[PDB]
Amino acid sequence: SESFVAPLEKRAENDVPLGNDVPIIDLQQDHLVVVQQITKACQDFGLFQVINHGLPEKLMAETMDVCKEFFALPAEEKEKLQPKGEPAKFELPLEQKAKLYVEGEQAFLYWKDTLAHGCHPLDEELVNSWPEKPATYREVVAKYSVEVRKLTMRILDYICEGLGLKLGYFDNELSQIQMMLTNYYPPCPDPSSTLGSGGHYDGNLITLLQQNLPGLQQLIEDAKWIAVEPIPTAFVVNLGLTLKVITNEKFEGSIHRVVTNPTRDRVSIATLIGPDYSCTIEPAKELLSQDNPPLYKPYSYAEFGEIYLSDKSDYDAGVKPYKIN
Ligand SMILES: CN1[C@@H]2CC[C@H]1C[C@@H](OC(=O)[C@H](CO)c1ccccc1)C2
Ligand SMILES: O=C(O)CCC(=O)C(=O)O
Ligand SMILES: [Fe+2]
Ligand SMILES: [Sr+2]
Ligand SMILES: [Sr+2]
Repeated sequence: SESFVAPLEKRAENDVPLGNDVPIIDLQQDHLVVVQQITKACQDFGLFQVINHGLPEKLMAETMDVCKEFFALPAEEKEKLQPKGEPAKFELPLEQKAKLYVEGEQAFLYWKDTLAHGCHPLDEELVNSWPEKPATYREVVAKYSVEVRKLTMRILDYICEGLGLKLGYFDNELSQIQMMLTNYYPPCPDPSSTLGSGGHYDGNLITLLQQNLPGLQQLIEDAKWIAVEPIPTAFVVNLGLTLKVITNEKFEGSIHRVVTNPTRDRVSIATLIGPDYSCTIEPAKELLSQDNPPLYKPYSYAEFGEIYLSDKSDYDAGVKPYKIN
């Protein structure tokens, strides 16, 4: 279908090499070693994996199971999450009730269905707006949401120590939105022409990604793409464009994409943590000086969000209007 054909320059080459230099960070090393290894990965790559991360492996497996079970539901059930008979778009206002979403660039569509909902804070109103089926989705994903948030806040405090910010710097308005995106990539008859997910930064602060199958790729120097090895019991940590700005580019944001597969489907679980739409984003004043002048002026997260979700002329189109010095 023409609707899914990516522009020639954005098409993935067939043989992308494994990223052997993707850091795999054991969180059960000594505290300072973990801080140093995370700091180095954040400065150099903006993407790393965490293992022995304290989130139950059984819960990771049960969550991947119920997410796969959701995408196996019949059309009559999935229609209940399609407002006015079609998938929702990633556009503001981005509601926290569960919806199925379509995504692309303005023009082609990504070879992807995404279930998305808010996860924080957990109350009856929010969980009652989640999928009704499968029966155990709400029970399992409520537990998963809380555990992934706990691990994310641990990683943000490692990041604080690495940067020389006070512990809890991000335990406020900067992390108040937790969007869980369950991504379904069905088999594609022509992977040479399509993308599961176009190249992007995550616009938010930090993302934890759970995957068990290949398809995730990262952009490194000289327009080189590498493959991010799936470790089913690990989380991939992607630093967002918001953290790039707050660290005044001391940290890299992760530019990543997902390629399609001709033979098998793939489910990934992305937990996108970041600011409320009411937030003002700027480089952390604590880190600035005459030697480290701010590279961004303060901006509205809502204003950024509208650009980020619409303009894909460049990976950092969202923050281009706010660049200074
Ligand atoms: C693959 N796409 C990318 C990343 C996830 C998915 C959907 C969209 O990202 C979002 O909708 C997030 C939700 O927090 C967002 C929204 C406004 C500002 C900052 C971040 C773009
Ligand atoms: O499916 C994946 O591995 C990546 C998902 C993603 O990048 C996203 O949802 O933002
Ligand atoms: Fe992403
Ligand atoms: Sr429909
Ligand atoms: Sr309901």
